[PDB]
Amino acid sequence: XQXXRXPQ
Repeated sequence: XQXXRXPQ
């Protein structure tokens, strides 16, 4: 959900 690490 953050930083482009789409799953986080």
